[PDB]
Amino acid sequence: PKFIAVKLIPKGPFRDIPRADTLFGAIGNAISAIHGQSAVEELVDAFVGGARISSAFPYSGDTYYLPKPLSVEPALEGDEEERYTTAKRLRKAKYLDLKNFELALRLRPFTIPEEIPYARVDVPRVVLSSIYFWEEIRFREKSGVYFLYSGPREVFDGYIAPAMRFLGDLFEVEFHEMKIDAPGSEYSVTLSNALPTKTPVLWRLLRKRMTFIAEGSIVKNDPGGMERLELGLSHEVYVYGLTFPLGVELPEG
Amino acid sequence: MEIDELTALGGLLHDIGKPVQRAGLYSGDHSTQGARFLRDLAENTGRAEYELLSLFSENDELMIRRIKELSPERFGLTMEDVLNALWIVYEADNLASPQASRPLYSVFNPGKAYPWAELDFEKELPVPGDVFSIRSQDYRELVKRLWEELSKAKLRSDRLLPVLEKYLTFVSSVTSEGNIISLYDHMRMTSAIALAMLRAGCTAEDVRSGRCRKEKRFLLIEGDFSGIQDFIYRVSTLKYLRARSAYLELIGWDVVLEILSRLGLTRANVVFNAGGHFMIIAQNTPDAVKELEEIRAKAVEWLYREFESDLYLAIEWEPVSGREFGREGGKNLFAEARKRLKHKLTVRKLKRFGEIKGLFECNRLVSLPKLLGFGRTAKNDAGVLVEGPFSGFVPYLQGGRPVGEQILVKNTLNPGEIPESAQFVPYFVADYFKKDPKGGVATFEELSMASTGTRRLGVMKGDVDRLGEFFSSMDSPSKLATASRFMDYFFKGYIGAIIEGKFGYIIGDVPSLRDWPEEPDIVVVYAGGDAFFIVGAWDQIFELAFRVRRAFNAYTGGKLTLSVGLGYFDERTPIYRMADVVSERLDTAKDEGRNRVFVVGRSRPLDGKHKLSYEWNHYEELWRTYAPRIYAGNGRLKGKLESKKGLLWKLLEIRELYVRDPNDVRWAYLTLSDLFPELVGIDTKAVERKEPQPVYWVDGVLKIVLMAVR
Ligand SMILES: [Mn+2]
Ligand SMILES: [Mn+2]
Repeated sequence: PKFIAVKLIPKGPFRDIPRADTLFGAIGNAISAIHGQSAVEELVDAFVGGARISSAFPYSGDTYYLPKPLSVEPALEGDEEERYTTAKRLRKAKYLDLKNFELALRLRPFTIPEEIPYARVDVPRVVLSSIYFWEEIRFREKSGVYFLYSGPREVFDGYIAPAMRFLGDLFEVEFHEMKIDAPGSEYSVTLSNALPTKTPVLWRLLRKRMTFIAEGSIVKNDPGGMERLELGLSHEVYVYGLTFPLGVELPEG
Repeated sequence: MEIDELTALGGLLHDIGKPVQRAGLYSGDHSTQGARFLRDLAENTGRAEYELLSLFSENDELMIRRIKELSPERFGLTMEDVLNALWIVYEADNLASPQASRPLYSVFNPGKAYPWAELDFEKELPVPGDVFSIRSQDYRELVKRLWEELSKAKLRSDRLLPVLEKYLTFVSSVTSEGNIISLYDHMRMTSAIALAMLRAGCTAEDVRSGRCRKEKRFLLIEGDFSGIQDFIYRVSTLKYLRARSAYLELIGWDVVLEILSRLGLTRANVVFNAGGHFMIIAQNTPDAVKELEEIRAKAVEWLYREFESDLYLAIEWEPVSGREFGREGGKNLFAEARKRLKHKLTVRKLKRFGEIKGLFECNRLVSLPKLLGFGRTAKNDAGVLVEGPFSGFVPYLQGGRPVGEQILVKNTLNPGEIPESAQFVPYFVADYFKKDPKGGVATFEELSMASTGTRRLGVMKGDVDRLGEFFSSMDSPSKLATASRFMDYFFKGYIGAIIEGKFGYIIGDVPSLRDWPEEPDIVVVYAGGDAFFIVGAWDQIFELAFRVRRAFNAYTGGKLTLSVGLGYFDERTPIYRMADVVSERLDTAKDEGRNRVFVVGRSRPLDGKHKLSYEWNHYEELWRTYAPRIYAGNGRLKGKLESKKGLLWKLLEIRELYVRDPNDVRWAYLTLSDLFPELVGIDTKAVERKEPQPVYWVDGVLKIVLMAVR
C-alpha cells in the first residue's frame, strides 16, 4: 500500500530513535497544547477507527530503511562456511532498505545495508567520583528519521501535520508519498511496537511498566490496542500499542 | 538392585574389558577378560552385584543358564528382566559409536595423540603430540588404581562415573588409527542410550527385531539460556558479578537435575552442560514429554517472576531413532537431527515467555571462599542461601555436613565425606581470583592500581571460532561427548593453571610488559563452554590473551582458533559499558576473519582495506620485531630512548597522516632513523596485494609500550 512518510530532518543530535508509543505520546501532548483534549479524543477515535503510525526508522538520502521482519530469522537456509557467516550477520541486522524489505516479506533472497546512516556515540562525563554515559545519535549528511502514517488525509492535515510542526519548533518536518509492495497473507509484520490482544507468531519482548511486542514481530490478525490510565496528571493518559501491519509470507515451521 | 540401576551400571561397565585386556591381566578377548575382572572383583570385598554386572562384557542357550546360576531373585530382579538389560546394553554399545598399544588420538587433530595420563587439572596441560604406543605397564597401573576405587565405590552411577572419568578419559575406546573417542565418553553414552531404551519400554524382542533401532524411541533435549550478558553485566561491583555468574550455573543445574530426576535418568544422560547450554538423551514416552512440558513451563514462570524479561530458558526436544545416532550411507544423520533441534530452539527464542498466557494482559547474592559445593534441597529449608526454579541451595562448607538428595561438589571427582544416600554431582568452575590483603576477591580499583605504568582495568572477552561447524562434524553421541567435554575442560579446568604461570615451555615467549607475578592481579568473571570474560591489571590481561591463545593452540592440534576483544578502561567505567566495548571488539575480530585479537583501539582509513584486529601471529611478530628495540621491561624504556621518547610519539603522528589519506606520499618525505627501517620506505608488495603499509600496524606495539612507561 501507499503511506505518508513524515521525514524528521534533524537540526543536531537525537537522544534515541522514537518508537510508535513515544511518537503518539509527543503528538497527543502537542494536540493538547493547540486544540485542547476534545481534539486528543478525536485523535484516539481516528486511531481506534483504523488510522495507524509506524515507529521511526532511519533514512539516508533517497534510501528508506524498514525493520527486518523476524519471519526470515528461522528461514535463512531457504558453501558451508560462507552460509553460517552471512546467516549470523543477517541475524544481527536490525534494518533492511525498502527493496530488500519487500523481498524478505516474500522469503526471496535479499541483501543487508553495508553501513547504517546513524552511529550511537555514548559520551562519558565525571560526577563528584564516577563515570556516566548519555547515548546520542549522530546523523550522517542528508540522513535522519521518518515514520509512516496510514488513514484518512483529513486526520493527517487536522492532527498529525500541525502536531509534528509544533514538535519541530531539534528538527524540521517534510512529508512524501511512500509505496511498500507487500504480499497478501493471513500473517503481518508490525512496523510499530504493539500491545497485542492475541499471542503472536514470532516476537521480541520490549520492556518499558508495559510489555510491548517490538517492531519486526509477526502477528495473525492482531490490531493491538490503546490503553488509557490515570497517573495523577491533569488529564487521563493514552498509551499507543496498535499494530501497523504489512502482509508477510511465513515458512512452514 | 532394580532394572533401571542394572541397565545404567551395565551400560557403564560393558567395555571395562578393554583396559584389562590391554594390561594383559588375563587371557582372551576384551569381552571374556572384562567378565573375569568383575567376577574376580566381586569375590574380593564380597559384593555379588559385580558378578551380576560381569555378564554385560560377554543361540542364547549357555547365557540363560549362566544367568540362572546367579540367582536373580537375590537382587529383586527377574530372569527375563536381566535378558532385556543385556540385549538393551548390546544395541546401546552399537548406537553410542587394531593393536593393543594405540593411544587416544585427539578429536581436535586426529593426526596427533595424547600421552597416557589421568584427568588432573593441577598436573599438566593435555597436548596432542607425536603418536606413541602406550606400554602394557601403564595400563596395568591404571587397572590396579581402577580395581582399588571400584572396591570402595557405592555401586551407584554417580559414584562409578567419577572413577571411570579420572582413569579412562585419556584411553582410546577402540585401538584403531585416528580413533577420536574417549573410553569414558563411549561408556557414559552407552549407559545414557541403554537407560533411555529401557524407559522407552523397549525389550529384548524389540532389540532383536530392531523395533528400537528403526523407530523414534529417543528424545534429544537441548536447553539454551537467553539474556545472559543482560542478566550478568548491566547491573545497578566485581564481587556481585561473580555471584550472578555462579547463580546462573546453579539455576542451570537445578533444571538439568530436575529433568534427570523426573524422567528417571542418570548424570550420564547429560551429553554436555556448558555456557548455559545443555543436551540430554532421554526416552520418547508420552509420560516424558508431559514431564518436560511441566518442567519447561514451571522453570520459565519462575524466571519471569524472579528477573522479568531479562533471563529466558529456551527448552526443546525432538523424537529420534537409533539410526539417527549414527552415520547412514554417507549422511551424518546425528548432525541432521541436531540441526532440526537447533531450528526448534531458534523458533522458541522468537516465542520468548510464550509459555505464560498471562504475558499480554540482591542480598542473598552479595552473601554468595571456604565452601566445597551446595546441597539441592526443598525451597522451604533451614540454611538455603539461594533458590532456583525447583529447589533451594544450601552452601556446603569444609567444617559442616552437606544437606539434600543431590550434593553439587566443586572442582573434584572425589565424593569426599558426604552421606552414602546423597547423589554426588561434580561441577567444574574457573574461579581464579587475586586475593586482597583481606581474604576477599580484589576490586576493579585494586586490580587497576597493580598495573605497570597507566592505572587502567584490563578486560578481555574470548570465544572459539566456528565451534558449531566442528560439533556438526561429530558422527556419533560418544564423539560429540568427547568434543564438548575436552572443549569445556580447557576453559573450566586449565585457565586457572594458565593464569598461575604454568605450561611455560608449551606457551613460550608472548607479548609481555613485566615478569609474571606469583599471585597475578587477575579475576575470572566466567570461563566455560568455548568463552571467557576476565579482568585484571591492564598489562597482565594484555599478556594473558597471548598465553591463553597459545595454550589453546597446543591443546587443539593447532586446528582450532580463538578470537579475543581487549579493553583498557578507567577503573570507574561501569561494567555494562566495559562488557559492550570488549563485545563490539570481539565481534569485530570475528568480522575481519577469525584467529585474530583486538589489541587496542585504533584510528584507520574507512576504505574497507584496513582491519582494526590483528592476526595473532602478525601481532606476535610485530612485538618480537619492535618491542625489544624500545622497551627494557617492567615499566622501563631502553636507555637510548630515555631522552628520545618523543620519537615514539612522532611515529604515531606520522601514522595519523597515513590514516588521513593512505594514498598521499607525505609520510615518506617525513621519515637514529635506523631504529625503524621497515617503516621508512614505501612497501610495494603491499600496494599490489591491496594491503596496508607497515606504518599502519606499528601503533599496536607503540601505544602499549607508552601505557607501560608513563
Ligand atoms: Mn560462544
Ligand atoms: Mn564461538
